[PDB]
Amino acid sequence: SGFRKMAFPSGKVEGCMVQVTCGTTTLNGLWLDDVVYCPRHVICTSEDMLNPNYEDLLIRKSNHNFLVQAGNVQLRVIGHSMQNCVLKLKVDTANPKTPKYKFVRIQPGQTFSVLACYNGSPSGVYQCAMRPNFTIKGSFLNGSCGSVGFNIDYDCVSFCYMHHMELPTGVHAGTDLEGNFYGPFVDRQTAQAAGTDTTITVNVLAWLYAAVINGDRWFLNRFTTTLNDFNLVAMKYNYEPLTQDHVDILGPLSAQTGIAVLDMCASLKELLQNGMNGRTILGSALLEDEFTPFDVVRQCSGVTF
Amino acid sequence: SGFRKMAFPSGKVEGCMVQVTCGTTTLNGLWLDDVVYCPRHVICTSEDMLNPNYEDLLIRKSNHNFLVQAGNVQLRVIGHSMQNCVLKLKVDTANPKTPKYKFVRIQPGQTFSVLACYNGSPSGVYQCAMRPNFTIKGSFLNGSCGSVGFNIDYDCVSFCYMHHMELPTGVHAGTDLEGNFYGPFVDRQTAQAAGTDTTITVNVLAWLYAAVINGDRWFLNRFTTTLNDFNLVAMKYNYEPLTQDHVDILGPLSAQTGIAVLDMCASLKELLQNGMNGRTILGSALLEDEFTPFDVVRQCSGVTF
Ligand SMILES: *CC(=O)N(c1ccc(C(C)(C)C)cc1)[C@@H](C(=O)NC(C)(C)C)c1cccnc1
Ligand SMILES: *CC(=O)N(c1ccc(C(C)(C)C)cc1)[C@@H](C(=O)NC(C)(C)C)c1cccnc1
Repeated sequence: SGFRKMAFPSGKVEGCMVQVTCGTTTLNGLWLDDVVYCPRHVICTSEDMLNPNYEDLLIRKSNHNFLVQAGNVQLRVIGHSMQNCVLKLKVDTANPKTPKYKFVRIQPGQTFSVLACYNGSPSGVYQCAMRPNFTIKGSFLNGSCGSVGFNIDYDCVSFCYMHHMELPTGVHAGTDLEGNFYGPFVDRQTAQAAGTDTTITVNVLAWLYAAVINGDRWFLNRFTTTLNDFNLVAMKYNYEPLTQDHVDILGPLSAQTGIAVLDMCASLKELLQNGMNGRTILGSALLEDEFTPFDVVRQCSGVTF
Repeated sequence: SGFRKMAFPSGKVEGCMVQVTCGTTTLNGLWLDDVVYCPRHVICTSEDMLNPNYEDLLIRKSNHNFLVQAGNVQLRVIGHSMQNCVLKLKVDTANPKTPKYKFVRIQPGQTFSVLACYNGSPSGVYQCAMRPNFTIKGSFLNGSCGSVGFNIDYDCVSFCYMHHMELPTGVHAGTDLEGNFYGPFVDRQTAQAAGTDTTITVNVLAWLYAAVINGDRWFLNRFTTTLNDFNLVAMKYNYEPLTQDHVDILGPLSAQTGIAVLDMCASLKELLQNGMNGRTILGSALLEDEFTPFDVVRQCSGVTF
């Protein structure tokens, strides 16, 4: 029993973290096979910070301007290329610790683990969700860019996030491993505000199922509702709309707890309309929305990797 | 910026997790050098649970009854011994991945990272505190016994916890790596009282400093207090008494933020007496006590390993 915010074991990603230094700027890169991936703003100077011409800065750089360090092993860069907002440094050595991996682009609401890193070295691991407004509420200091987010399915690491920047509000913005920003953000020091984030409804419901599984059941009521009536309530409380897909996704938890999804929707509706009355659910006084249905199952079922 | 419950990178521990099988029951072991550490109750069976005679049960076993698997590779057990509540299987082979390590017995209120494992395979990593009553509020299912908790200091893994059991109460009990239980618990299937818990005051204050460092400052008050006055309040709200030692441990945070320790206590006193009025501190509606002052500094300074 018990329910905690659990990250994937980070070993397979730790062996891929390197340090990338171009001129005065050092950040983290991802070493897979003979390629190092890192944010393109490594080639920026403090001058270009407000609006850099990335094509200009790049074409002028050559292979030896990039210092890549895997632990104490210096890698020799034998090629470089820019793909969207990431740099791909070709190195002379394939990473002997390269795991089975894929690059994926996650949807809002999906969770992943972040291995926060500085100067190529791992600092700690925690779980994040891609917020509906395409930011993440992470823990990133200066030099953390290039840290990555990932999921692990048995032996295969699915890289989904590379960290690039903090917004003025303290939230975090980044790309997939093809360099495409999540959300409308760009890699310059400009005026870019996240936008109103909403609550991931299907996740709150999964966590409510998790609560029931662990014996917290006070919030359960004698009411049901409809998807339409519930969506009216979710919209008033800045909750993502619930779809038939979300309902289908919640089947497994519904069949384990014997609690119909619409019945749990009626519970969540009462919790949104009346608040929590100073009670706690799974040790929290807020409705928690950073567990997917897969997370709840995996944590209540023991899936390993 | 930002602040999350952050675990140490788990890689060094991942290469140490093996599967130990003795007859019917299989659990997780810790393979360091040529020794595999696991809960001695792996030698129990169905009828032995309520009050096993471990000395007697161990006698009925010899080396070949203990199946150790490190991945698909089989380890040959060549010696076996009981140390308090842990079995020590001496094996044919030193773990080539053995990190630099120590065994330590931590103090209540200290934190560590847990690498939750099933069948010798890691499934996730999370941070938690040794409660004042020597339990931990973890996430552990059947077969998770043998999973370990640890801290890392640069390159040395300090193993401090091995998981043994869930109390019917839902919290978790285990031992140091010499097999001595934290708290009054015994490794038998019997009802066992954990005893009154307390909130870890110094950690709450450390987390309030973390909050200030991250821009949540609404709770900072126009008031002060005294150690004895604060402790009268702390004891009413089931908080650990604050000592000068705790004050001194808070010195660096107080120095960084410019807020005297006894002033932050005045802030904490009023949160305790009045609640949060539906405000959140670092995304929480409860006062968090699972961050040590060192945890905060490490996270807000980007310490690396
Ligand atoms: C990479 C990094 O850590 N940055 C960062 C530097 C430079 C940029 C641009 C503007 C694209 C050149 C973006 C990010 C840190 C930083 O220096 N500044 C801001 C606040 C992100 C603009 C940083 C600090 C904290 C968290 N993430 C990133
Ligand atoms: C090892 C394990 O996962 N146990 C467990 C088995 C056997 C024992 C004793 C009674 C000491 C032989 C202790 C723990 C799980 C379990 O089956 N039962 C209890 C309730 C913990 C006693 C278990 C399940 C969940 C979390 N931890 C352990």
